[PDB]
Amino acid sequence: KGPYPYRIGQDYKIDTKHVGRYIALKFDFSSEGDWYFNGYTIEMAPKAGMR
Amino acid sequence: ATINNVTDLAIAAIQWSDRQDLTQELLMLFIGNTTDRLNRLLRVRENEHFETLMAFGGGIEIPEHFVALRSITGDSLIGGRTLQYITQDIFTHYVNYNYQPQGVTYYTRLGNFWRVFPVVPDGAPFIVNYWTVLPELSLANPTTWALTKYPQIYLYGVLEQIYLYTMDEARSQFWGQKLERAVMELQNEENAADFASTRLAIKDIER
Amino acid sequence: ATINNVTDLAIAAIQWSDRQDLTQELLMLFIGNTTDRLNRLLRVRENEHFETLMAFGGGIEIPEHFVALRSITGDSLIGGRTLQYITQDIFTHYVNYNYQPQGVTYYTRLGNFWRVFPVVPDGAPFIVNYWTVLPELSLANPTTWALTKYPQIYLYGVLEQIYLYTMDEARSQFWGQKLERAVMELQNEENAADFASTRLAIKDIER
Amino acid sequence: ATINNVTDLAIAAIQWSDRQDLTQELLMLFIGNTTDRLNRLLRVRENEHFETLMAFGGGIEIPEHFVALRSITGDSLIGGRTLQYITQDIFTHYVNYNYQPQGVTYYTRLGNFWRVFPVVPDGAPFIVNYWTVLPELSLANPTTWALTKYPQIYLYGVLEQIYLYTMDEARSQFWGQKLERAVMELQNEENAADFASTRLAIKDIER
Amino acid sequence: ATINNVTDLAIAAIQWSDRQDLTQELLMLFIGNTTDRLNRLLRVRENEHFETLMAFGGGIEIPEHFVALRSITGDSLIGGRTLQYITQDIFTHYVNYNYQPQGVTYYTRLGNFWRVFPVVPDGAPFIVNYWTVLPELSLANPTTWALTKYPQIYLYGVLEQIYLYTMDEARSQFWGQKLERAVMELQNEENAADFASTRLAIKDIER
Repeated sequence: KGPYPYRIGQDYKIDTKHVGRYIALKFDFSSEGDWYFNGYTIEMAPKAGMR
Repeated sequence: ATINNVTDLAIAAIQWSDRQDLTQELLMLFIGNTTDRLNRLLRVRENEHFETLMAFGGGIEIPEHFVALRSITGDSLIGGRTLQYITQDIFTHYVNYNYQPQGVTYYTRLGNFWRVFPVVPDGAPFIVNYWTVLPELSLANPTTWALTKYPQIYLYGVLEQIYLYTMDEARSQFWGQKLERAVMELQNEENAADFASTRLAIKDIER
Repeated sequence: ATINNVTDLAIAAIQWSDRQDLTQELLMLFIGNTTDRLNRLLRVRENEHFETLMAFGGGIEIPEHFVALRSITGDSLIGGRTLQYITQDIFTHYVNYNYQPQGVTYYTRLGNFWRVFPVVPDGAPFIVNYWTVLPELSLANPTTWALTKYPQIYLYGVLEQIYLYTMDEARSQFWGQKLERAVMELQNEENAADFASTRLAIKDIER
Repeated sequence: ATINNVTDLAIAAIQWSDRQDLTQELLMLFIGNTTDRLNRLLRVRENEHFETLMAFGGGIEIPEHFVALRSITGDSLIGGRTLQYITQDIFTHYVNYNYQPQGVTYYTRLGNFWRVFPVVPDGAPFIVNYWTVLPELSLANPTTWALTKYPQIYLYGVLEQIYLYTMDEARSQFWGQKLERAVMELQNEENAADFASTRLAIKDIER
Repeated sequence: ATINNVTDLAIAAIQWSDRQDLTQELLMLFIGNTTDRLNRLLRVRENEHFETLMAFGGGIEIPEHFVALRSITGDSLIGGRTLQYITQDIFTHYVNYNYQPQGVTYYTRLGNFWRVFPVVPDGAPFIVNYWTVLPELSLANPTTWALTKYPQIYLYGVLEQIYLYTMDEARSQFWGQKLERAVMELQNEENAADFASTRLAIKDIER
């Protein structure tokens, strides 16, 4: 799915909707900044069937 | 307004359900199922149709799109009367005893035909007012009156069909309830279109 | 539209069920089971049939496709009266006392035959209006009016049969409920097709 | 169609239950149990039978496959009347008081015989209309009318018997309910074959 | 006040829902959906509209914005009478028997037209008072009376649509209940506007 921008220190989360069986996440950091990354959290709605 | 034609409906359904793996044929099948279900429930003004039908062989052929009958009226040349329904036994008695009224007055249903008692030669015009089926929604027919009148009905029906397809229970029931509520609201709006007409067409012929 | 012939129905059933172990024979068996179940419930306009039957040996043979009788009418040569049903005792009394009415008036059921009281010579035509069984849906007969009128019925029936075959029960009940709802909707529409005729054909000879 | 004879029924039962270890004897026993259960519940047109019986020794012997009686009618040469049922006390009173009516009018049941009051010499013909038992399904009798009329009944009965044999209870009662529903549907269809005959054949000798 | 135009409504909905993935198209879709839902429920003073319609071919064409009829009154030149509704049978009887009253008195509905009995030549003016649909809220029409009268209705409807879009159901029910309560409050306030008028417009033509 399309890239979701996230501003470090201001934004609390990113909102999306992605139904699937196996999930995959990718984080892309540009430069001109220093960042520490120590985990995350996934918030999911109730399941959407078995197909 | 809102959803315009079938392509936007399919796009909106895909966006809401997020299932990008659905092909066009599956969406067409879902839309056809929704239309078929609607054909059995809706009797509204946009669904009505009145037209002149000829009489051949002492009978009138039922139109292929017929779903419900409202009225049959003879032409002024043959009496100009609103026909009344009689059973087979009454028809047989009238035929045997040569009732011979002035014009065409009675009708009955035999097979796929409407037989009028005062048998008239071929070529007798009648005015039939009835209800038809909803127009089919597909690529060849991108737009229909139902889609432009209340798009939520089609959106909810397609969503319910999709969730039936993916074998999910709770969401399918939820969207089915939503579709049923939308259909009920649409029917109720037309049922209360004219307050005066509500009293009539209910208490007719008691004896 | 939607589903047009048997092959599309089978493809749609396979797609919805997501089983690839179902052969052609199993699908034919499921379709036959659904048709057999439908044969015991549907009494609609397309199911009707009226035809001229001859009389042999003072009786009329019940057609092999017969499922429910609507009316029997004599030909105008032999009176042209709509027949009435009498029991066996009344038949015996009429025979013994030589009632001798004008034309054929009464009939009763004996075995697989309809016996008329004013015993007529062989070759007396009658007009019988009744209900038949649903046409067989198979490879040799790929299209029927039932499929083209409401494909959801066949789709849900085949899905319920499929889930029965795979030794699953809950989804079988789910699809059975859906199929029953569809059948009830179709029957209700057929019943409400004509408001005027609904009042009649309910109360007959009370005394 | 659907299922044609016993071998296809056994093959379908094996396929549905997946139990390939069942011998042919067990399947024959299951089919026999199903038809024995059916014999106690079905009274349909195909089950009916009327035939001419001789009276010997002042009585009529009940047929061996008799299951339910509908009517007994004397021959026109012996009086041509429809017999009526009386108790033993009324029979004794009629015998003692020398009633002497015109022809054979009454009958009663004694052991395995029907005794008529106006005792007739040996050789009196009667017309008896009654119900028989269903034909046995086996290798010697591959096809019966019941199998060709509604195969679901036999399929569900065999499945229920199989799940009883495998000492499973949930599926056994599920399939038993399914079989009972099928039997009730068939009986209901037969009961509503003709509307007029439903009211009659009920009120006989009230006083 | 509060929310003045569509842009403020969209901003407030985005702020309350806390989502950021909603584009302009989705917000327009949600606003259209809630307006369409409102069109089937609200019958208030601001929704009313009375106008002069001409008569052509012995009938008056129903306006495309029509949703419910209040009254039809003839022009003083043509009689100045408030019309009354009659069924098709009464219309046919009046036509056949040449009732000939003074002015236009009766009307009936045929298809998409109102036919008046004392057939008048084309150009006869009538005054029709009825209800229309709510104005479309969009970028081209940023303000409507409905938004300025009770912004909570639109806010709650958009929130419910948003939560429906994100496949969350409980909050959708929550906001739907809120919206229904707001709509009921508005309708009750409109109904209780005049105490004297409440008693009337309820009991009519009892006989």
